[PDB]
Amino acid sequence: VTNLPQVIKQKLTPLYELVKEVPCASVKKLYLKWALEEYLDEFDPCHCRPCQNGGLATVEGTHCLCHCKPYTFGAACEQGVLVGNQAGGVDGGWSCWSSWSPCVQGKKTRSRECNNPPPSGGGRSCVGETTESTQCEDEELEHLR
Amino acid sequence: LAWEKGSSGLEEKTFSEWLESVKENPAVIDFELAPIVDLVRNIPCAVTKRNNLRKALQEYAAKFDPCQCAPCPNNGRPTLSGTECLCVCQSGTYGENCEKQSPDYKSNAVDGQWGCWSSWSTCDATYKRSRTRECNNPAPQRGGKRCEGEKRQEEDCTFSIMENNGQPCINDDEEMKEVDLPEIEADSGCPQ
Amino acid sequence: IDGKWNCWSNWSSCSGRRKTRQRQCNNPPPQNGGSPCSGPASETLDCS
Amino acid sequence: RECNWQRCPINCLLGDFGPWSDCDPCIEKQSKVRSVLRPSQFGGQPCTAPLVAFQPCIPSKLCKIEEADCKNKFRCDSGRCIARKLECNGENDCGDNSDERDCGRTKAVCTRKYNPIPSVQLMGNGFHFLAGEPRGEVLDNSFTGGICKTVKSSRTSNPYRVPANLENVGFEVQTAEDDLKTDFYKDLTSLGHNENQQGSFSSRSENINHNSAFKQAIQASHKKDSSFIRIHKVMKVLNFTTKAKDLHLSDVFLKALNHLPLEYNSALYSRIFDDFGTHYFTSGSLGGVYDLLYQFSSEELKNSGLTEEEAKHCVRIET
Amino acid sequence: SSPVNCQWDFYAPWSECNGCTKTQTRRRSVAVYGQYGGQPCVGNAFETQSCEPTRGCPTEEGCGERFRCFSGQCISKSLVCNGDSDCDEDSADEDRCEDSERRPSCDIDKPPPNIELTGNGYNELTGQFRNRVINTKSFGGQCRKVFSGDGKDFYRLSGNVLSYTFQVKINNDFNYEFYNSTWSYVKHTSTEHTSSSRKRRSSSSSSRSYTSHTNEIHKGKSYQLLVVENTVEVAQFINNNPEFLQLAEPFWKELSHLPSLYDYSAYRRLIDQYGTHYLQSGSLGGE
Amino acid sequence: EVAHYKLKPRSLMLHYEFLQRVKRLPLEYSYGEYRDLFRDFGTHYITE
Ligand SMILES: *[C@@H]1O[C@H](CO)[C@@H](O)[C@H](O)[C@H]1NC(C)=O
Ligand SMILES: *[C@@H]1O[C@H](CO)[C@@H](O)[C@H](O)[C@@H]1O
Ligand SMILES: *[C@@H]1O[C@H](CO)[C@@H](O)[C@H](O)[C@@H]1O
Repeated sequence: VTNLPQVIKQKLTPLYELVKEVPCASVKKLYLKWALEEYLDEFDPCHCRPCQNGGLATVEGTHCLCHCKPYTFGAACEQGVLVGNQAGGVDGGWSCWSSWSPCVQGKKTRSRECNNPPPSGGGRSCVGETTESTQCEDEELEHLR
Repeated sequence: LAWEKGSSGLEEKTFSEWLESVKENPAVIDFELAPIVDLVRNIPCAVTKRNNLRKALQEYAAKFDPCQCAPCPNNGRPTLSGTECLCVCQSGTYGENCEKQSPDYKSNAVDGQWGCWSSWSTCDATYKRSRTRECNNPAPQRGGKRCEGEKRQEEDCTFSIMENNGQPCINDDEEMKEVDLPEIEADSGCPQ
Repeated sequence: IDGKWNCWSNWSSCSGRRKTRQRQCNNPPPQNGGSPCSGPASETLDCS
Repeated sequence: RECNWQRCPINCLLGDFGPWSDCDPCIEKQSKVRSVLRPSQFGGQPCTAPLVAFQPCIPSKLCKIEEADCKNKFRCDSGRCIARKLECNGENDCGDNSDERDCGRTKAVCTRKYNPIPSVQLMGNGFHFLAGEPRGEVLDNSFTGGICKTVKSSRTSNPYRVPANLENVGFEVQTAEDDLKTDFYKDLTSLGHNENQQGSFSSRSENINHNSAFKQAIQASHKKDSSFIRIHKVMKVLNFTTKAKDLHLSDVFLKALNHLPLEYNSALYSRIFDDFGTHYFTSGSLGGVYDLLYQFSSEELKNSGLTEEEAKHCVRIET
Repeated sequence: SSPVNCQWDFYAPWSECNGCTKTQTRRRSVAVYGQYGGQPCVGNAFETQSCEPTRGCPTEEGCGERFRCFSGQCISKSLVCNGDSDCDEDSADEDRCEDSERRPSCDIDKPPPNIELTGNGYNELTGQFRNRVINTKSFGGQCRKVFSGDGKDFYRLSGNVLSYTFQVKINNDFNYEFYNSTWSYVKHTSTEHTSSSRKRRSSSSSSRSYTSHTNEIHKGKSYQLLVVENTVEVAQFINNNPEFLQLAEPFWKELSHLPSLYDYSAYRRLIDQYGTHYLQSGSLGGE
Repeated sequence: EVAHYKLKPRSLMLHYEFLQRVKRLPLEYSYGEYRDLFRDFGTHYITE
């Protein structure tokens, strides 16, 4: 392995931060951002009604798949038995954002409210924030032009 | 050596072959630190970029000082990447952020560590501001121990006086030029 | 036996268009076969 | 037993974005900052909305950065002024080769191939004191200084060459924190009982008789043995001191420091700390660590049991 | 759970009209994602039609005082005939130079053994690596060398890497857990009689045994093992921030082919090839 | 899995035997000549 490695742990920067020395790069940076935000808006597992048995969903192009936990199987991870320590119940998970509210005082808002089958059987609450608020796009429209 | 299950205690054959290999590639096990910003001497505008770089370290600490982390389990030091805290664990503590213990380590309970500074208390009636911290990550309850390093700071209430207008370029060697040679002087004219 | 369809019907008319598939000989149930499927047993799209 | 021992997930929160800072000429950008209201920890949602923003922007002053004349030191093609002694050095002290590219016969290159001190570039990395991990390559710890000074690790070892950033290095073998802790708990139980009973009774001519009896024996056990062994050894094969003055900074560090704007910017000067780290090792134990915890549990249970019972009931009648 | 077949949304309102292609693309985003063995959305996530644009195609621009490669990337004139390949793919900096003008750039050509993976892109949501984003090997006419204390070799580093360390760590965790059980059991019963009678001569006699038995046994055993182990051979590999990363030729080509008007279909094509992020730093090692 | 290949997205340099059937395709539509290109050179090119 010292003579043929792989990447093992990673710290990340968003891809859009790289765009440099191409035509319109200034604009392309923001557009690759909004496109990444919209890519994430397609890809975020929130679209998938959650896998059972602690499996994590992912988006295939226009479709959902499950990273099941070991020796529990099938498309929803319903069949078989888990291995290792188990907490019981069902830990909570989000459905996708309600689309951003129109701007007030330079800021949007959006809300997600754990609307998939709720944290149950003593399982932990959904990991995240119910609401976000973000500054509006008008500085691109005025400034980059 | 890492593969050895350990039921025997140390197998000196493996431990010695490893230890000989440690001579061939070490890792930093303990260390004594000086701040990055003391180093720099080559760069144009060294002194200016240095001043700004101390100043950024102060702001960086104000933003990313892991004092802001929730109390570390089992007396680990809190440490912050920028976007997540993780706890640095004590010998006999493990898990992602020190949540669990070896059966011997449970005996300690010493528990002496800080939470963040308050913001500055404004000038102390000799024009010095100050701030304090309160030993208030999970407290020295069952056992007893002091959190380390002075509880309070005093810092002169310094602020700006003049119109900002950018910054000047400064380099370490230059300023002691009380004398330097007469220039090429192509605008011929006359000296004094 | 593992299932696969016949060739799909080419299209229906424009203004919403459909393709359809069957397994009449192919099907799993004779001698207690496996999965019948790998995709959509019927398919439809916009004309443009 | 425990479950969900790992503590409740703090999800990150960041403030509202500040102003777009005074627009930096030489970078041709303006930076919008935001601060942390609570970090993520125990596995909460990260600060996934990215923590800083830069907008392309029109300058509003000239750039005031100087060029280095550097008093007869040798300006390499990437702009480092190396020591004048190293002109036509041999080896390559610029990294760029500018020191040697066109020359007559060089100054004396060393009498042999020599390897550097083991792991020596770690002594030239930075450390992020807030995050407990390395960052940067702050010093080029493959810089040779144009000289052939050497240290011997063992009679069996090859000789090693000292990079000019180090004031001293010692090879040793040590154990400098040494810890073995062990526990045993052993428990055995042995239980048993055994028994018997008997009896009989008695009472036209007519007569009646009875008998009964019983036996039992049982033995049982539980045993536990559970044992623990934690060994922590800190071993210190190298120890070092980095110089007090004139350290050779890495190419990739010396690049970033020059690039920084002369006017302040919080995000730009802050990335130096994500990139290069906060502090560097002035001295330290380039050592090894072994940490070992071996926990064992064993538990056992047993039974044996036996029983019998009997009864008899008889009568005679006659005339 | 019930199989979910996908559903298309109604189309988006086309796009800003593309100045180079003279076309417009409309998105067809997803109303319901297919799940639980149900179908993906049949057909195309976009469609495109001709359109006369008020938008210009952006021109594309070269290098001025800097040298230019065949791709259109720009490189310093101090890197022409440096004898490394400074142009990422096409090495126009190495075309037809004289052996009298050529010079050594460094003693060796070998990198750390998979430095390439450090410059890959990263798709956070599939979890996978994505294709070559940072040029991992812009040597930059420099002889930044390291002796690796592992695999026992000298290597060359690029000015794109902030730090290549050569620390080793190996961290191992084992859990082994075991059960075994066994039982045996026996039951017996018997119920019995006799009678004899004589009268005068005549007589009769009888006897019985009902008798019964039962046994059972069970055994059960399970053994479960986990090992997780990590190896490292460089532990912070740090890529620089975007001010000093130099990009891969085909990724930088895609950044030039990106439309500068907001076609969502066009910007997906970069994100699918190169991911959501680049690896800013990491451990290169093994698992 | 001890190599990973990715082909460039475009600006490609073609193998001359393919290039010569492509220069021999009609601009008129008649499926048979186009069918032989897929027979000789495949339906899709390998990109990753
Ligand atoms: C390093 O540790 C050794 C023991 O190996 C000691 O003799 C030496 O003085 C220490 N070096 C310094 C000066 O830190
Ligand atoms: C007929 O139509 C589709 C085209 O989308 C084919 O892929 C499939 O064979 C179906 O039966
Ligand atoms: C798609 O169609 C919408 C209709 O609202 C237009 O507004 C847009 O310009 C695009 O052509």
